[PDB]
Amino acid sequence: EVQLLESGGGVVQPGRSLRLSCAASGFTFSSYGMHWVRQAPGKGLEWVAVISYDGSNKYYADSVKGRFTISRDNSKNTLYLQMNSLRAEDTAVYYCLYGGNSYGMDVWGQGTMVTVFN
Amino acid sequence: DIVMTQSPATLSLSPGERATLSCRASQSLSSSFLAWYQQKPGQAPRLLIYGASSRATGIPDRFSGSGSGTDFTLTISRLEPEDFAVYYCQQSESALTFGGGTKVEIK
Amino acid sequence: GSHSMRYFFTSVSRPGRGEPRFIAVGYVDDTQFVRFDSDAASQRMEPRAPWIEQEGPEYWDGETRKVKAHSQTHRVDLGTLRGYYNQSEAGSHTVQRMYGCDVGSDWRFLRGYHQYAYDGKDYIALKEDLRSWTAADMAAQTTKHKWEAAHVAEQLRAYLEGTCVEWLRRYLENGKETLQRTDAPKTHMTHHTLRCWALSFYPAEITLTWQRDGELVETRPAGDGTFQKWAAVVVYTCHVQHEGLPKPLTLRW
Amino acid sequence: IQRTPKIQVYSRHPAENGKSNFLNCYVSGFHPSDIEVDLLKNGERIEKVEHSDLSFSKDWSFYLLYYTEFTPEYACRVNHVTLSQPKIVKWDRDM
Amino acid sequence: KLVVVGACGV
Ligand SMILES: *CCC(=O)N1CCN(c2nc(OC[C@@H]3CCCN3C)nc3c(F)c(-c4nc(N)cc(C)c4C(F)(F)F)c(Cl)cc23)[C@@H](C)C1
Repeated sequence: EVQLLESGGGVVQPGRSLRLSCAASGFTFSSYGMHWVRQAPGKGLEWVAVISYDGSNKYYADSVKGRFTISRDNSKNTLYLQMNSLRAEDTAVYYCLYGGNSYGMDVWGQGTMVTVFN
Repeated sequence: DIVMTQSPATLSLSPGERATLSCRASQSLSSSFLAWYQQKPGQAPRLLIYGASSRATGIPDRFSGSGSGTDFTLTISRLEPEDFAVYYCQQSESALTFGGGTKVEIK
Repeated sequence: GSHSMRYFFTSVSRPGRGEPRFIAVGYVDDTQFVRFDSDAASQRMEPRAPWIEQEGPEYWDGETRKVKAHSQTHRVDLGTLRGYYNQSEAGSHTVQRMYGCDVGSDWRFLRGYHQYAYDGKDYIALKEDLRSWTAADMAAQTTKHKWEAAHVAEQLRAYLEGTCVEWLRRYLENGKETLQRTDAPKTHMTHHTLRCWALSFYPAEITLTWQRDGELVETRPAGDGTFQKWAAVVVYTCHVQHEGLPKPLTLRW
Repeated sequence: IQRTPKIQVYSRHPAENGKSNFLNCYVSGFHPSDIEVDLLKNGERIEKVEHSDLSFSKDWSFYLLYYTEFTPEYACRVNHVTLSQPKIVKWDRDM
Repeated sequence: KLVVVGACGV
């Protein structure tokens, strides 16, 4: 059974870093590139980050550029997102996605909430 | 940068009525990289169409996708009570870009 | 023997007939294995070898993404180069780009190429050190300065050293039956002027010579993965030297 | 920068009467990329021409291979900017 | 495989 499970979400004050970890089970994690996609409460889906299958090529959105770092570790089958200098704009539900292909295989994580306030 | 604009913002159709949604890309797109997702209010998005014309596994026959180049359309032939959700269009040719999302609601 | 992977990209500006046409080709040794044509219906990277079809659909997805990025870059490049040269918008102009890598018999990195040409003349060439550029005309100075500001030489060097070599090794291992093959040139003589023919050999590298007491045509593809060539002299032995020949062959009438 | 293409007409296998074979016209070393290459039998063009896809050599000049099914006059007609008049090269068994 | 970064030209 294919499955993506994300942990590390919670309430965070502004200006502080948070780490999200997505573990994949049931499919060959080492062959495919993975995305981090966030959705603000009541707002449309927004793409945050993408990483290749080596981890050599990583790209981030214009809004989150310079503060987000995506990473992957194929030994433990994990995909990490490190968010730095979190602001009030960064509150959203985050999903780890194995999608954006042409053969029609997509897996969506449960999605963890990241809320920013004091 | 690729920009996808979705129309209409909202749809108000009674059950059983035709539904047509449009997604326009800023630049010419390979037809194999467009997808159409359906998100319920309380769940994660679910892939309906991949490749702009091919339905995924376990998708009802009423969903269909068409178009090429810049403009694409998603058609629901007969709306069902479970078909009322928010529909997004996604491109994967360069990075990823979801549309604004068209929410269909009963009149 | 040394094996090389190359990629050739051609972008031709069409004045009013539509967007500029873009063609990409990938070669391993003398065998093509991919192809992208802008006017093809699929608009995807297409396999042109039996072995490369083994790759999964994610490989084709990545290849299509990269080749469409190249197409967009060349489409912008035609306009920016016409602006650099102050050329009229009426004429059609061609832009070519070739890059790739070589591996020796030990399958380690040996050489790397990156070259950009405008209207059939050299424009910007990565040097053999793989850390500097070679620029000829005045617009090439601006292109070199922009590229150096972008730090693209380091990225290209890293690609050519690691990824090109690793994937060339993978392709050769997958295509051991075809790519790692030498065919002895079938040689025979025709008298009319003597014409010495070498037919159905691989790779395209051959040397035909004519000696008296000790014309030519460029090697043409036969179409089935082998090549032909002949050398004629008007009146004496024809000597044929090939990689697949343990010793060169000599033919006399 | 204009370059006159070089044309070679040949069979894939040594031509023999009443045998299936492939007639190929190879055009090499021309600029610009556009060119018209038609294989014609008895002066009539063959509609089933399939050509190899575009490439080029180190000196930035292109080449193409136009090949068809046939059974051993055939010739190859090439039209280009440098050529004032279309150039026909007649296929022959010897060379 | 084709190059990802560095394809940017002129
Ligand atoms: C200099 C070379 C060049 O022309 N480019 C442009 C295309 N490209 C690229 N660029 C981005 O950046 C996204 C930009 C920046 C923030 C705003 N946004 C519009 N992202 C790229 C990608 F995400 C990918 C990519 N895409 C998908 N769907 C999956 C995967 C695995 C990738 C990737 F391989 F990169 F990891 C690609 Cl292929 C290219 C992207 C570069 C080629 C640079």
